[PDB]
Amino acid sequence: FNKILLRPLLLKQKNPENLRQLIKKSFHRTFDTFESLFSMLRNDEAFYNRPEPLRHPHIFYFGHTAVFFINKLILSKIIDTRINAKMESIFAIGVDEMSWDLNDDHYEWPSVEETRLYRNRVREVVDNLINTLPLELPITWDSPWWIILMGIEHERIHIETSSVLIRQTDISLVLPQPEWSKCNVSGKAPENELLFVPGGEIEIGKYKSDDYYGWDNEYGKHKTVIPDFKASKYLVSNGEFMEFVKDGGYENDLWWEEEGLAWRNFKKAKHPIFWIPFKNEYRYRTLTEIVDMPLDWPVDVNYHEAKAFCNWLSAKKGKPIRLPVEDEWYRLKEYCNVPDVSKWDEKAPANINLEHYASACPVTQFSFGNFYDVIGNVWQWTETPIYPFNGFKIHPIYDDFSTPTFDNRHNLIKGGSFISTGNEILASSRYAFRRHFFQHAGFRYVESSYKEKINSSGYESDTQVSQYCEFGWGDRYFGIENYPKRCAKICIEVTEGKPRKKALDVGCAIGRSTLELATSFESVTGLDFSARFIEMAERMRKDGSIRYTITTEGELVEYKEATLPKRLAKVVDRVEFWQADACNLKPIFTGYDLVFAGNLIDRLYDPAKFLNDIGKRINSGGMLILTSPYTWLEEFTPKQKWLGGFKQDGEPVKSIDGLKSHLKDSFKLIETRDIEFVIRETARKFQHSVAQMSIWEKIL
Amino acid sequence: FNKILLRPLLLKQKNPENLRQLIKKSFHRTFDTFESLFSMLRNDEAFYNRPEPLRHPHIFYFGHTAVFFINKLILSKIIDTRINAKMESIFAIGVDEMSWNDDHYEWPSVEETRLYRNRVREVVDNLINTLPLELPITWDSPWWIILMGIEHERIHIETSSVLIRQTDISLVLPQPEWSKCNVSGKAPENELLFVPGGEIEIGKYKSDDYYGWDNEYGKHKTVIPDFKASKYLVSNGEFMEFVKDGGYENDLWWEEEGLAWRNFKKAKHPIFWIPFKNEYRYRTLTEIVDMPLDWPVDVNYHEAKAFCNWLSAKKGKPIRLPVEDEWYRLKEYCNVPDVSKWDEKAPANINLEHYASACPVTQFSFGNFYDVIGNVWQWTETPIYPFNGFKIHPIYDDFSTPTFDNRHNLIKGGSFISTGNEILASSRYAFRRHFFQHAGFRYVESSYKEKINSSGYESDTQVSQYCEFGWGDRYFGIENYPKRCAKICIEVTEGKPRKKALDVGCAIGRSTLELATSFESVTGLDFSARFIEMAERMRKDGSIRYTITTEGELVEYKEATLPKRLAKVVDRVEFWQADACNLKPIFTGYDLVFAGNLIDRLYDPAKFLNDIGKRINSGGMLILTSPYTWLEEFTPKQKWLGGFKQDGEPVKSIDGLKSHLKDSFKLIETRDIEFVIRETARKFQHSVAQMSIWEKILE
Ligand SMILES: N[C@@H](Cc1c[nH]c[nH+]1)C(=O)O
Ligand SMILES: N[C@@H](Cc1c[nH]c[nH+]1)C(=O)O
Ligand SMILES: [Co+2]
Ligand SMILES: [Co+2]
Repeated sequence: FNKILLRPLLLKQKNPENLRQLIKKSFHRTFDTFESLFSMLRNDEAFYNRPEPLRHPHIFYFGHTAVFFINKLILSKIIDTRINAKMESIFAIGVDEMSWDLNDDHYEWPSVEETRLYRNRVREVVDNLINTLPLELPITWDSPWWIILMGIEHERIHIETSSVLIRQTDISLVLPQPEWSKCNVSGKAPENELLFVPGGEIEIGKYKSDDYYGWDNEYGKHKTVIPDFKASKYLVSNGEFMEFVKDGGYENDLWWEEEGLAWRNFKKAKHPIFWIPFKNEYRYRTLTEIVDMPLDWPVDVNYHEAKAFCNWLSAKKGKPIRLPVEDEWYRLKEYCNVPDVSKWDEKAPANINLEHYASACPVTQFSFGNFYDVIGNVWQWTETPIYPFNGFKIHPIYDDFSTPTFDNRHNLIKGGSFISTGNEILASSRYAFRRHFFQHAGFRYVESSYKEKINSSGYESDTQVSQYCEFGWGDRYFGIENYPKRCAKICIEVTEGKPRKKALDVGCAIGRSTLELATSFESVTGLDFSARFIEMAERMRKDGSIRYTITTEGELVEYKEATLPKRLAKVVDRVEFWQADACNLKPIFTGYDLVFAGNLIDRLYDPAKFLNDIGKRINSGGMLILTSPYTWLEEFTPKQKWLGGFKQDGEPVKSIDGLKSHLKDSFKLIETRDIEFVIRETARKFQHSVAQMSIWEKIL
Repeated sequence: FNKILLRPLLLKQKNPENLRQLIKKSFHRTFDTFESLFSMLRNDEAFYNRPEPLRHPHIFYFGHTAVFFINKLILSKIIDTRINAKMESIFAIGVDEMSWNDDHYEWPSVEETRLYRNRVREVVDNLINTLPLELPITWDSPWWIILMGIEHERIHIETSSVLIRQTDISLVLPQPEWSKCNVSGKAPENELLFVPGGEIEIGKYKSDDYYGWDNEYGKHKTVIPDFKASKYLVSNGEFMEFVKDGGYENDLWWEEEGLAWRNFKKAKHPIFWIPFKNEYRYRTLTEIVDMPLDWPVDVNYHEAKAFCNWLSAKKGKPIRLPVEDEWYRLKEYCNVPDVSKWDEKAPANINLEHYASACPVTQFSFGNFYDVIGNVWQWTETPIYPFNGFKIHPIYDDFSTPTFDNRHNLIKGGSFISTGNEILASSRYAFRRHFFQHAGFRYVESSYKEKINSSGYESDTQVSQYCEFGWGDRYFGIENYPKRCAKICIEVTEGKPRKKALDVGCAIGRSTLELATSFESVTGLDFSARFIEMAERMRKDGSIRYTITTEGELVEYKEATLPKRLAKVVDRVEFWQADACNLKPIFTGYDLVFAGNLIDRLYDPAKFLNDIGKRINSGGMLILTSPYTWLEEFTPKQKWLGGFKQDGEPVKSIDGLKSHLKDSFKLIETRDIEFVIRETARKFQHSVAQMSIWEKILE
């Protein structure tokens, strides 16, 4: 009962008032646990120590978890009065961004007693909210209870991450507390071995209507197939890692990847971060105690050290050994039939959720099938940088919880440690760290031929690429249907009963019309002057999805993911994208039954030359289709080379009349059509234009 | 005889096929007359003489009136086949801009041009026979283009006869078809006769009978007082006193424009006076004869104006040239009959129905006056201008708009050779003040000071867009934005004081004038001096004119006239240039301050919200609209009100407004308001502004 309340709450309870008391007790117990964590600091002066250079002092996180409640309840408009706006700014945002290179004090921290009194006032506000706020089932993302739970599961994250910081604090500044006792059993390190793990269909990703609270990075759908592989029986113990250290592992550059080698030489690292050099031997550092080395406990390493061990072990065993991917750990868990939190008894079946120890335990204590410590004890590093599943959607109250970590620099860790609580002990939760950062994290190694495919990280934010991604793959504005798609549908319309072997899409941009044309034309080529546009158009064709940000106001953005629909995914093999200047096309681009050029002719420096060159490249009786708003400007075209918008012989020359004039000898005008299109700039500013489509047929 | 066919055709005929034959005869007769004019050139070589340095040689206008038909029939898609595109470009456009192009280069041969005109004649003759005729004739009818080509040629019949009259006497040949008047005597003494004032109302309705150019349509009303006009036109003999008194030698009589022209041409005598020993001889179209002292004199405006200034000094009275309204008043007072009421012979020396020259000023009487119409054109002091309701014809959109430059003064009455549309009362012709025509002048005595507005059309891209934004049409069905915002301001101020209001970022002031309908005093402020000038111009003059882009350099001529309900509240409005971030302290004590689409265009919007609060009365309303397009082009990121993250949470713009306006204002409501800004005929900005309505704390 003392630590069982730290398990994540099942939210689909039969009674709403029974769920109220569970959330009330889940909040106070989490608040109590975090405040009890700092009782391991010797005195109030130790709150202002910075144990990890890449993080704040303890005092910041002491108030940060309470301030986080107020800032989210104010932003969600659940409450309207702040408790202390001064403190709520100073404890606002933590620090990531640690390239292992640095804040220099210059912070005026409140006193420890000041922060204690503030935290107590946050507790009554939330307690009053839990008492007075209506509870409507089921709990949705819009429900105010989601924000309260967000503060709870965020505080539980800081329970673990501050315990690492305490474990990194000078031993003279910490005080052992019986509420945070260590494991007292340790012995000989067992001999690890590689055991068989079967492959199969991996299917992870949380649906929107699943039961527990979850962060945004948990939701989506991800499927892949991994082969049969081998995983180590135990986590890598201190003793197993001791062989690597005694074989000059930190001295031999052959084992260290280029990033880890750079980190190792900067830190001048010679041994794991919680190994204390003692004469010719090594001692071990728990949260608040220095004890003799427990050789059968797991080792604590960042990614670089664990990877260096795997490269060293590969040379000894003569076999390719590496860290697992996230999918391989999920396969291992399912193969071992690890039970979810909802099926646990009075005690957790792993060293987890603070239900057994406030430190690691022997790697031989908790078994799961043929394996040990599949969950619990310490985190297990992976080689998969955290990434959003297909269907990922941010929560509006914390839109940047995970999206800044989608940078191919935060490697996923699985299993959870002895102190991982709440959301962290769910199977669907996904936590990641910079590959140099230290936690209660070790590693299990695998032997696998599986080569995981990593995609481009982050979201594209170049304003020009963002707009045209939205223009071809975004939503409809003012009820105007998709312009690249509508144009392509008209191309398919006016070519019924006509040849459809080859088609060319000049000015294809992000290639929506190109893929739409490929549904009826056997070979379609997309050309655009922008190498950036072609890169995104090819990425959508290969990967089947693109990610980008569109502006709402100023620097604020919305995160968008455009996924290729099933009907367009079939025809990706009929599409090619190339960078090309429409006024000097390579001779290889010829023999087309249809050439489409959308919003292009009024953007070319010599549109007459393009019309003269593209005619020689269309088959007899082929179709040339042009759309343009006729925005003639000296920015793109010299006035002498405009097709319209000027007076000659005292009569106005309209652009459509100039098009007949340049296409008189070789083309015939079928029809003209007016087509609206909308290009989004911000959430409130758009371009709304009426382009003219002109449909031409080649003279036989 | 057959000269009646040159009268303008009444288009509301009983039968459509009777109008066809009238137009058929009107075309051939006009085509015949223009070609008969150049028989007064002695040989083909004279076609390449340039009599007037500000115009082309005769050969150009010889083929121009035929090329005009083809170019208009091609542009209006009435025909699709050109006769000679090479010549249709050489004879395409004449030249104006003749302030005191195509030099001495190779023109087509005279025989080449003859054969071309003949092929043009059968194309038009074919069209007149085969085109369907639907009554009534409209601007969209193909018969309007044919009438346009006919009436354009009649203009060149008169203007080319001037050029012939300016041609060296050795290169012209008198023709019996163009005989002069042979009667002349002593000049009578002119006198000023009474002309009554009253209500002047001119302007052609769209559904009126005759063919007319664009500058004839619209409505113009004014009131002029009683005045006096000279009984006769100024004769050579009357003008001779001015010339013998050193008129061309005395600078006191010449206005600045005319003095500069006279020194440039070294003018010592009228243009058609030939100095012979100590006397002067006279030049008709093709003959040099003794001075007909009782014929009217041929002068430009500068010479006519200098005569009036000289006569003002002699008589001790303010004598000037009439304004166009005054000539129309003299015409109505003398009961001059319209062309539709004429008998077999015109009641004036006009329409080539009497002479190919001027005649004595004592010949044609109209009431107590002579030559109210006919004989020679009569100069005015009115630069030509479009009436309210002026609309161009798409086939010839620049026929008159380039003359709306305050430099082309109107001339009225017509001359002996004015034909067709020129002899209608509603027709309006104008020339640059230095230009020479068969034009004389009557003088007047009047204290009436005519008001002249700003000429031309505004073409600066920004001023055009915001003129269209405040005073143009609706696009995508979106209601006028400055007007809608002002109406909402009135809405949310019901039961509140309405003494003084301020419109910051007023642009062309549509919202400012709209606010004046319920606010006793409205002040409009804007950073752009160009905008404030146009806003004040709309307030004083009641109308503004600007061009909006269709494609490239092509434009659309727009006229925004102040509506009747806003003209009443004009006296309550002030327009001043001002920087909203550093306002002068005199702008204060407002019951409403409205700022449309401004805060995200200011360098320091927070400072503006702090300054403007001090200047609103207790319980007054502050209303802001903005799309929140925050950009470092206008505002440093540090001074944004929204669109940024702080303390790890997003700050939306409306929440930043509440934060800055917390101490002094209360948010009443917010509304989304769409607006459209036109860039071209096909490109627009379509945005959704948020209107935030704030009320100041009572204490
Ligand atoms: N991206 C942040 C999310 C976070 C905020 N607080 C705790 N965790 C991180 O990895 O640390
Ligand atoms: N604005 C021109 C109109 C015109 C063309 N041709 C004859 N007239 C002019 O006054 O001369
Ligand atoms: Co945090
Ligand atoms: Co002309």
